[PDB]
Amino acid sequence: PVLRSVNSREPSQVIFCNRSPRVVLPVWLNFDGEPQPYPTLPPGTGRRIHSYRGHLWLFRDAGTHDGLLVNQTELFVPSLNVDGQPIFANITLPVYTLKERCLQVVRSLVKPENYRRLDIVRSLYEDLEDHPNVQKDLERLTQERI
Amino acid sequence: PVLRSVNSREPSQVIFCNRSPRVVLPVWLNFDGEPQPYPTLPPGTGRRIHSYRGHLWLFRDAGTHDGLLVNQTELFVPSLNVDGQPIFANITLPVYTLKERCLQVVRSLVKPENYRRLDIVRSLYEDLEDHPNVQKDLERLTQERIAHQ
Amino acid sequence: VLRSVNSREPSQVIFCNRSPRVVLPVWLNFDGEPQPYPTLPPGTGRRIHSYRGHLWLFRDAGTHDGLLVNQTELFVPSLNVDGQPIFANITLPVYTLKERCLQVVRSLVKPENYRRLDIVRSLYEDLEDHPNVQKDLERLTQERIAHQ
Amino acid sequence: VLRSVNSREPSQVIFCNRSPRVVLPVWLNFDGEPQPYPTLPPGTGRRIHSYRGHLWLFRDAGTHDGLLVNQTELFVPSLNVDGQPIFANITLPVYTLKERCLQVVRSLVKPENYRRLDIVRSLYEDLEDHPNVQKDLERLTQERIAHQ
Amino acid sequence: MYVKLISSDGHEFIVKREHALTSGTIKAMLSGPENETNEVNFREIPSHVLSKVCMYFTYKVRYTNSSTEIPEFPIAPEIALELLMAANFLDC
Amino acid sequence: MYVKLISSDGHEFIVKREHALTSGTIKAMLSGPTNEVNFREIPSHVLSKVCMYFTYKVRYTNSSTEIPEFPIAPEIALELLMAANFLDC
Amino acid sequence: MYVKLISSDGHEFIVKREHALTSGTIKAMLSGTNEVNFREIPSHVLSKVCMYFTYKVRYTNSSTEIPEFPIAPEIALELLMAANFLDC
Amino acid sequence: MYVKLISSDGHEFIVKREHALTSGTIKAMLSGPGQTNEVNFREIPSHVLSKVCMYFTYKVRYTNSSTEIPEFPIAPEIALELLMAANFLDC
Amino acid sequence: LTKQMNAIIDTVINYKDSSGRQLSEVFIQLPSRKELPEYYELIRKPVDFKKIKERIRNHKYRSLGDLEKDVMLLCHNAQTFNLEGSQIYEDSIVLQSVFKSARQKIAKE
Amino acid sequence: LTKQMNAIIDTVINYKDSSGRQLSEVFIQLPSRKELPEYYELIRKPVDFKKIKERIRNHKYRSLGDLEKDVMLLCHNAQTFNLEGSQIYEDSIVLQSVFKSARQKIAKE
Amino acid sequence: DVFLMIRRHKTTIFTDAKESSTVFELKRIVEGILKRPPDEQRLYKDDQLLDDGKTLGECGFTSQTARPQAPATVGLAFRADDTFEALCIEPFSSPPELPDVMK
Amino acid sequence: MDVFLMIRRHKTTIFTDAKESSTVFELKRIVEGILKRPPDEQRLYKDDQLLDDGKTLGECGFTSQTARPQAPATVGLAFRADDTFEALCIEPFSSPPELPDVMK
Ligand SMILES: Cc1ncsc1-c1ccc([C@H](C)NC(=O)[C@@H]2C[C@@H](O)CN2C(=O)[C@@H](c2cc(O[C@@H](C)CN3CC[C@@H](N4CCN5c6cc(-c7ccccc7O)nnc6NC[C@H]5C4)C3)no2)C(C)C)cc1
Ligand SMILES: Cc1ncsc1-c1ccc([C@H](C)NC(=O)[C@@H]2C[C@@H](O)CN2C(=O)[C@@H](c2cc(O[C@@H](C)CN3CC[C@@H](N4CCN5c6cc(-c7ccccc7O)nnc6NC[C@H]5C4)C3)no2)C(C)C)cc1
Ligand SMILES: Cc1ncsc1-c1ccc([C@H](C)NC(=O)[C@@H]2C[C@@H](O)CN2C(=O)[C@@H](c2cc(O[C@@H](C)CN3CC[C@@H](N4CCN5c6cc(-c7ccccc7O)nnc6NC[C@H]5C4)C3)no2)C(C)C)cc1
Repeated sequence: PVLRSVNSREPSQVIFCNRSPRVVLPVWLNFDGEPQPYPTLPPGTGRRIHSYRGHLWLFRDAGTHDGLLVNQTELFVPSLNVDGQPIFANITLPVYTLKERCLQVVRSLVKPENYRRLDIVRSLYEDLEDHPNVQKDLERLTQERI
Repeated sequence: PVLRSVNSREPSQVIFCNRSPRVVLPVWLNFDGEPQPYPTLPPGTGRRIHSYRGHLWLFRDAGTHDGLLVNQTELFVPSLNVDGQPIFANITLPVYTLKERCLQVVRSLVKPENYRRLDIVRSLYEDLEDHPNVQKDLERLTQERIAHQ
Repeated sequence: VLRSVNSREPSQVIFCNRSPRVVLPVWLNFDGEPQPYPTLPPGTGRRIHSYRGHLWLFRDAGTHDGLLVNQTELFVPSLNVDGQPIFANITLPVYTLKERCLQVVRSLVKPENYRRLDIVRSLYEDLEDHPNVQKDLERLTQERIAHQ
Repeated sequence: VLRSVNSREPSQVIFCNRSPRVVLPVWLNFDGEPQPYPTLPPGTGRRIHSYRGHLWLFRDAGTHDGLLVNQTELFVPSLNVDGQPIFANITLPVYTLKERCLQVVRSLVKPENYRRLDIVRSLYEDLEDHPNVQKDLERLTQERIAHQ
Repeated sequence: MYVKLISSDGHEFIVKREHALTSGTIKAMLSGPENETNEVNFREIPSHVLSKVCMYFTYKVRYTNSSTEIPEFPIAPEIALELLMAANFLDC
Repeated sequence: MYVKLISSDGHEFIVKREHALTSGTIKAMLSGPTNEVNFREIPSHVLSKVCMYFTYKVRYTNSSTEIPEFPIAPEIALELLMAANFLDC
Repeated sequence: MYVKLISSDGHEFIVKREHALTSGTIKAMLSGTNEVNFREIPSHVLSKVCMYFTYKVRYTNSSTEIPEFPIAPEIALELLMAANFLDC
Repeated sequence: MYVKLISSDGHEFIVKREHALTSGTIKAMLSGPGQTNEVNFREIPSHVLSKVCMYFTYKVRYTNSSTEIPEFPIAPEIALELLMAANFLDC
Repeated sequence: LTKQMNAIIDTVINYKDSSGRQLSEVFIQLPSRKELPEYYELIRKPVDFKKIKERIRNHKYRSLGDLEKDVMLLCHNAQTFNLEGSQIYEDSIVLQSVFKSARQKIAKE
Repeated sequence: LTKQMNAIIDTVINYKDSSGRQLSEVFIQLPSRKELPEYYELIRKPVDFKKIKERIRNHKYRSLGDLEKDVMLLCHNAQTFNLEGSQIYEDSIVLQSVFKSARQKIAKE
Repeated sequence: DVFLMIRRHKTTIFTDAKESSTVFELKRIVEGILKRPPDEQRLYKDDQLLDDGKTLGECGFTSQTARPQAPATVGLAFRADDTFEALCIEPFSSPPELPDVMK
Repeated sequence: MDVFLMIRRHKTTIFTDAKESSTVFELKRIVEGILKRPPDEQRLYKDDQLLDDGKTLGECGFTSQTARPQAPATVGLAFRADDTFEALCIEPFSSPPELPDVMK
């Protein structure tokens, strides 16, 4: 397991700031590197959260499981606090591919049983059916580091 | 000088994000601990800047040198960058005292030569005249750290 | 009130979703404001870290329909005895046929179209009154002022 | 060491049998003697009217095989909070492949015929060592003298 | 005893008295002064609806005071509206 | 815990006691061996806004949600500055 | 350096070459052309496909928080088709 | 990682290493100095070693897992040989 | 004065509300900074109910108005850091009301 | 011998891998039983890297082969119990390989 | 959250509110503070009658119209022994005409 | 919505899991990882029917309720020799001895 938190015993105060228009699901990777869902952040708010140094986090659209960004990257790892200053996690939309973005909208308008009714190619139908997923994306992020 | 940057030689990529309605003056404390003005951030903008680990920063209203906050505190010191991920400096309004806030507005509406025409107390007149300043605030921040160390 | 009192003593709990629905666990904070937590898929069960005296509530993540935990509306973990984990069994209640029908109609018709259904206006108003955590919390308080 | 506590304070409990087996609830008396109680068929649940501090244990009514309640071996009801009932979730443990095999062999072959199986001598002893509430209670005592 | 509920089209539904009483409207019609007579007639409720209304009585009676999991009472889209109407009239 | 602030023109303002205490001068006047306090010098259009600040300060101090500017109209600015200084807000 | 994309109905769209190249399929059709013709893409769609190029080019690598690229229901399906056909 | 378990008759079983390590005796044979990916059982037939793997699948999956576990089924026909195999492995 | 100062501080601590629960026990000792770094970043002058018993033995408080000034300071320190409706918030509102009735009984009767 | 025993135990602790992270950070202090009751039900003879520094001052280890016997015991108390390929499991494989090169440099050079 | 100023003729209440909370719940909060039972006052949204059980959200109070420093202003009435009171809107004190120095 | 599988070709048997939502192609890639033969040299069968690389295991017929860890569903495997694929051949596992009379 390449992508995992590190047991540290040193607390790190963090500010999760949701500057996406969506409800955000913070996802803490455990020491085994298994995603752990945490309480959702409503759009346009922030919370101070108690995490630990070296702990690895990831953020996503609580509804669609769409990919988000934190400090213009995909993973957030709190640094050691400097003189008690809280670290800041700025959560934002990425620039989705036109395709992925369209899928998002179609998926949001059409019931999954009706994907069948759209006059589109089978490949597109499969893409519509293939909902985004933290685990699939974690596997991809490993190969992008390997 | 307790409050100063630390010569480090380890670069730290940072994102200055101005989430105040005002033009922000980033102020880098030098190794001697002398404030150094840097290029201003327009309201609602964010840029990636090259700084170093342990370097101490401070942010203020470029126009009137009013105090701002970064990550809910007064000083920002970048952590060592981890795996290329940039550190984030979120710059915001503080909750100004009602007085200080009023001064701000009066100062912005009345020419300094006319502060004397306002039917207010002399003490208030002095307060109007006393524009905020980085150095005065640095001195205060030191006395606030002599109780913690 | 629905206080969810600070304990500082951890209470290991098992959230077991034995409803056919996706379950939204709702933790009442110290101020007593509902806090949405990660959803439980139907037929799933996980160990969660809560604290003694913390007050929880469960609902259909989609419809915000009312669920039950251990045949009641609120769950408050007891202090663990000898480290044994407490169990929160989340289930459907027996909804009235009416409320159940509303649920189904609401799930099939877009809210802006409730007006187009050839039914009585009273039923339309009932459709429009979507279930809601806050309304139900207010009711549970008056049910505690009525036990006073 | 391992016994119920006379309390006089009632604690409503829900025995939920989520094992595939018929479950024998076993109440430890104040003297600490196991007391068999009425069996729960697989997939059933009952409200039980027990008392605070009373110590319970669950087992396969037939084989006397060990079960789990709330992912542990003993269940002790906490005092009810706001009238809410405690929940005892009874399930299979993950038996070792060996112990599981023994269970099946033991269920197919009469104990006097264990001798006829063309197997290793150690296994003959293992088949003969039928699971037993008392043996397990003795073990649990030494596991509580080891944690103090 | 049992009780007879009769649909508009004229189907007869024989259900336990206690099962039927789940409906306040029925409770009223039966307990209203032989006395507590066996039959009640619904001129505006069709069979495909009143059939399902009974199925609910069966369900409610059975799964009320069931300690572990209860299963979803299913309602097909095709019947949902008329059932909602019937449900409200019955008070069940 | 609510408290009554009364303006010169005689308007009554009921605000949480804790909200009021944000003013050192009020803290002084209230603390020690009263729930009404009278301001002979402060008109309503001012004392109203002084309260609105208490609301603002209490709510947004230590709040992670980015803080909005506490607005002051020119017409009220000077009298508020006076009131502000007297109160120690 | 600008490039001409032409819709089925025959509207002409002049967009920066670099903006267009965001599409792998356009990259393929050009690289090895100044005009490209889309026989199966109507204007109301190809217009919006360009608007995406504008968006992607501008907001990729922005520290300033990125805004949602809006798609109206009326256009969603045909855009999804066009989007898939284009590599973007 | 996947490990190869080979039955007496010579069937190959490719199972995850973590799933396999559930057998203490295999843990010994692999973590020992040896000279691994393969382990050979000359006395365990396929119809048995197949089911031994199915247990690894089961054990790994339904452990560190809470509300309900299902019975690990064993048909009479296989019971004895499995019990033998089971003992010879740690479980 | 020390006998009177102990009667007032011990009455506020021993004080139980009308459900039998003691309000003081969580205010009796402050948390470590390791535990809760937010209180020591947001609260200026941290003081507890054992740091008040400490300053009653050391005779740092010169009058019954100096003992009150620092019981209001911690009860007000709690209110800022905790929420308006929090269980800890409204008890520091009651601990100020039970200290102001406890000093009024001992100092003048 | 104590100077040599400290050089070997301090080198294994201070040892960072080729990403800059210190491996011994998790092994420095064993967890409490309250925290993790499984480690104390499955591991027979629990020992950490501070319980080895304790036994270097108390002189319980008579040779450099007795210090090694209990560094292999904790590193194996990982290997028997712990997940193969886990973060801690491979570190105890490396901490045995960095102890066997650290004793081989100090004891004979 | 929604921030509100409830005014009688001379009196002004500044208080907390939830968008999701209802006009009824709000009357009860006032009852708790002004010590007069919930049924005896009727509430005005800019001088119009307010529905006894609608949520402040549905009444029109939003984040954008009911901020802590610009609370949304809703009218309160005391009806005593069947007395109907027309809304008496006492103004707050007026500010002096804008000084030449600020303009 | 997890499925437990035995992918078997001849005397080889791979034990692995996959999502209902995962695709026949992704499964071929897992086999590639183990048996070192690409997805274009593999054919995967559910019983005797050939499975299209683009379909989800779900759509092929595999479900959580029939692919349980202790009763894995069997996916048949065929490799390609030159221009033609071998027949799907899954050599059966050994038979157990008749029940001893004591276990009647
Ligand atoms: C996977 C999945 N699936 C479906 S759901 C789910 C899931 C579920 C849960 C989680 C996450 C991990 N868990 C949770 O969210 C849980 C659950 C629910 O219970 C809330 N909670 C939380 O974590 C809150 C929380 C944490 C906390 O911990 C304190 C008790 C311990 N803290 C140290 C110190 C103490 N207090 C000490 C005095 N202190 C003060 C003292 C004073 C004071 C004293 C003396 C004199 C003067 C003074 O002023 N003043 N103020 C004080 N204020 C602070 C106080 C702190 C607190 N309790 O609750 C978190 C979220 C808030 C994930 C997934
Ligand atoms: C259907 C189904 N399916 C699956 S299971 C199941 C099922 C479930 C339940 C039941 C049945 C209905 N329920 C049970 O079997 C339950 C369950 C389990 O908990 C044991 N139990 C029992 O009922 C025992 C039991 C009953 C009892 O009741 C006392 C608390 C009430 N008592 C009044 C008085 C007080 N004590 C007060 C001091 N007192 C003494 C005082 C003194 C003393 C005092 C002062 C000065 C000098 C003195 O000497 N001395 N000695 C005392 N001893 C007595 C004591 C009494 C408690 N508690 O436990 C029964 C079996 C024993 C069936 C199936
Ligand atoms: C409001 C809101 N909104 C959006 S999100 C949110 C929110 C955010 C946060 C919280 C709450 C308050 N905060 C959190 O939940 C934070 C955040 C995130 O960073 C995880 N975390 C936690 O609290 C976990 C946590 C705590 C911990 O501290 C370790 C250093 C100390 N722990 C005990 C000791 C160590 N041990 C590590 C070896 N481990 C052992 C393993 C083995 C072993 C291994 C393999 C094989 C065999 C073996 O035996 N052996 N011994 C071990 N020792 C003990 C054990 C644990 C970890 N780290 O993470 C908590 C949940 C676990 C709330 C809301």
